[PDB]
Amino acid sequence: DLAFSKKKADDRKEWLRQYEPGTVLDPTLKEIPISDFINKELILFSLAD
Amino acid sequence: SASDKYQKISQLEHILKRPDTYIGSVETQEQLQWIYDEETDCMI
Amino acid sequence: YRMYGRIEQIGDNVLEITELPARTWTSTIKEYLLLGLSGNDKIKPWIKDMEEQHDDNIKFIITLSPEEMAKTRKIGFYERFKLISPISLMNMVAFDPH
Amino acid sequence: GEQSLAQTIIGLAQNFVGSNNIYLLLPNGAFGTRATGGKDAAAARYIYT
Amino acid sequence: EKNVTIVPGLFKIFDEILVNAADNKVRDPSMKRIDVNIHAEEHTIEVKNDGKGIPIEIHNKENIYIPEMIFGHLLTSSNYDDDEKKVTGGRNGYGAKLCNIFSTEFILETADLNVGQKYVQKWENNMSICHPPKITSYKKGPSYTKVTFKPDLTRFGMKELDNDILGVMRRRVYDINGSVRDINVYLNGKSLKIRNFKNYVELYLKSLIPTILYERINNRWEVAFAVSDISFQQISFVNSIATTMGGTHVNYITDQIVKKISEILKKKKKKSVKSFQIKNNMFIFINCLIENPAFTSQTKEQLTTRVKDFGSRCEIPLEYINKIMKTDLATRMFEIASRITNYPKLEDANKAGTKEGYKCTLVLTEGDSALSLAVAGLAVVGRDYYGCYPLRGKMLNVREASADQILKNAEIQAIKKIMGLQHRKKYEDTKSLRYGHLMIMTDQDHDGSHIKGLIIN
Amino acid sequence: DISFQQISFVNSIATTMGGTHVNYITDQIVKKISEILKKKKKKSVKSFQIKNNMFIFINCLIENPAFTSQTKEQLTTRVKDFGSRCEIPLEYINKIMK
DNA sequence: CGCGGTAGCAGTAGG
DNA sequence: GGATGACGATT
DNA sequence: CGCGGTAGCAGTAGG
DNA sequence: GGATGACGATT
Ligand SMILES: Nc1ncnc2c1ncn2[C@@H]1O[C@H](COP(=O)(O)OP(=O)(O)NP(=O)(O)O)[C@@H](O)[C@H]1O
Ligand SMILES: [Mg+2]
Repeated sequence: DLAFSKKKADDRKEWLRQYEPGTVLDPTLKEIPISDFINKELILFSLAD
Repeated sequence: SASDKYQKISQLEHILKRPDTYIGSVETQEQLQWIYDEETDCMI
Repeated sequence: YRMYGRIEQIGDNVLEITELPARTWTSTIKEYLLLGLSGNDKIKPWIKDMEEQHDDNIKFIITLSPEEMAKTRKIGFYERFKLISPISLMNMVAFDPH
Repeated sequence: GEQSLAQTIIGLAQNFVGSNNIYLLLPNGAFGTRATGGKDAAAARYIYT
Repeated sequence: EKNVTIVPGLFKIFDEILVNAADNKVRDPSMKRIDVNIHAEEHTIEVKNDGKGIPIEIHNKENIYIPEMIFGHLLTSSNYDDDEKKVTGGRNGYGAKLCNIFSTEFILETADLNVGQKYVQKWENNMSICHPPKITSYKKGPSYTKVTFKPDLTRFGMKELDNDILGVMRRRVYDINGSVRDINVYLNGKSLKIRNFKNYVELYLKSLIPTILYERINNRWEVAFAVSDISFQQISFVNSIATTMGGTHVNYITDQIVKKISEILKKKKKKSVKSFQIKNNMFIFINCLIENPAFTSQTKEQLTTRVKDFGSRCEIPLEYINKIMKTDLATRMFEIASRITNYPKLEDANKAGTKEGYKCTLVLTEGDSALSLAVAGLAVVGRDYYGCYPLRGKMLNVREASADQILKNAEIQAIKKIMGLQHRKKYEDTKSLRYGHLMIMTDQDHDGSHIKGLIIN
Repeated sequence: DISFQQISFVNSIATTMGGTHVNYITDQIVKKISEILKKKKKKSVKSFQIKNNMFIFINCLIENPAFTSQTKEQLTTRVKDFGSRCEIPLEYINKIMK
């Protein structure tokens, strides 16, 4: 909801402010927690946007 | 009372009492009808 | 900021739009005037006639009925012909040098 | 996609009132008009810059 | 739904006896049971009902027993006074007699607890033979009316009661169970099970968001809705009378649901559909009670009683409509959902088609590049006598083309409408056209020459 | 314009509600059209959509007709008892299709 | 030759 | 007072 | 991201 | 026995 709720724009501003370079999903885990997927991969997309 | 509940009427009396099945409703009716307009010489 | 085009009265019951607010495209005002000319399912027609005479500039020649002239005077010429646009500097975001 | 890039170029070139105060590229062709906000513009194989 | 062949007259005289038993529930609310026994082998039909029966008493004016009066003589009914607003089915005083008249044998049997007597009288040969009633003492027993008749099949052109007429009669008994409130109906000693009009409407479930949308609007109105397959369908009941052809009541309901839907479809998006397209995707079930109803004929298939005389109103709620909009009917309507407005790109010459239609010139352009150039040219040559339209691409070769392929090509059609063009006769003068001149703007390349060729062709 | 309309006459009787005769005519024109629309291209439309775009005028003479009531607004006489048949030609249908 | 769909934000306009 | 749409680089 | 329209010829297949 | 469609470079 932090990611896809139109109502949360500012929340996402701060969310991007928080992210730390080098924070990426583990290449070899074979188990992806959704929260991590949002804080380790999708956020990359947003940044790129 | 049982003689006032059940009535027998003549054919002439049924027509004037319940015209609908003979000539149609005797009440005014809102309708969409075709008419001849003498001014334009056509149906409308 | 507010941004105004230019509407002028060039005759009895005749207006002329020579300029629109920047970024306000000609086709928008065109559709608007066409709607005002041929009326609509939800709104009654308020424009008697409309012609386009655009050179390297905007020309709209509009003819209203006197009633619509008074009414438009009550509404405001620029306010009714969509000749006012807001500019907001409140959202100026960019990547700093770093 | 090269499409998006072509559009970026066209955007850099447009010279109708209300577009670029200083167009860094020259609109050698139908680079759109004020009539639709540059949307009229012609296809890339048409215009030059 | 099964294709059948029946004699409507036969089915009707059977309906006249049923509707009479259902009327008796309105008369005496304490009624509980209705029996319908069809002996096909003996071509005999029996309709029995408890509750208050027929008064066994000499009519003070007609000088004969009341049963003999109201079952043996035409034009005899208790529904002749309209001062009292009644919700019975009986209106004209024919249906008992109409069954008797069509029957080789007709027998009335009733028990009156007021006089403590039992009454049995038999008619024969189309109500031409009237046997004196056998009256006996009837003590410590329930009051009831039992009508048994043997249809004059020879008149109906039948040698027996075949599966088709039987299957229909039986379903007319299920109708009664559903349309009448607080009774128990039995078909040859077998309970019909259903208890209310909803139970009834659900019998059509397997044939037909749910599949059936039922509600009770008020003490006199019950409405159910389902999406129809082929066209509009209706199953209505006015006082337990199967109004198979509909009438004022059906329309009263449908005219609402169609009206409200149209506004909703239209309001949300442009182009909302014609009324008939909405109506013909509905199945409407109606069970209502109209005060002193009026019909087209004695058969009472079509109600004509104006809405304002219903003796009650049925306002279809918005909640109901929003549920109908949750069924396929909605996604169905979404599927269907001088100047020229038909063509946006078109820069129509100010004078085009007008008294100067012959002067003005329409400029066709190869591509939006050429188009842009032309519209730019308007700013030099004036709009009054010059327009322009962009040809999409290589034009359609009209010769060796089906009329349908030409009709389908939006590009040629657009041209024909902008220029005000028709094939009729041979063109003598431009005078009939929106434009009097046509100008071709092609890039000046070979393909352009081809375009010119296709235009000329 | 809006929906199916009919103006029929059975022996100079204004059958305003229609009946077996009207349906006898419409059931043909709708049937033949559907085949033509369906045959040429796939997806041909439901019967009601064809019928409700027609205006049908009918002037016919039925032998010993039968109606719903004395008012005679609706004919019920089965087609096979008409005392005559009306076969709508293909030429007629191809003109409706124009 | 040309048409169409979707994300993402801030503010304006339309009912 | 909630909804729809414009703008633009990209799928 | 994706979909659609038209010319022009020879021969095959579908009702 | 006439109609529709495939193929391909170009709008
Ligand atoms: N099983 C019954 N119990 C009580 N009353 C009855 C019964 N059957 C018939 N009647 C009465 O007998 C009269 C004549 O019946 P009928 O010929 O069917 O006239 P109707 O039902 O009132 N009018 P209609 O329904 O149009 O034929 C009616 O007024 C009834 O009230
Ligand atoms: Mg009856």
